[PDB]
Amino acid sequence: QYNNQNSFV
Ligand SMILES: C[As](C)(=O)[O-]
Ligand code: NA
Repeated sequence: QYNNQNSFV
């Protein structure tokens, strides 16, 4: 299973 959560703020 693959999860990549990115946040740029
Ligand atoms: C190798 As996969 C994208 O089925 O977790
Ligand atoms: Na997988």
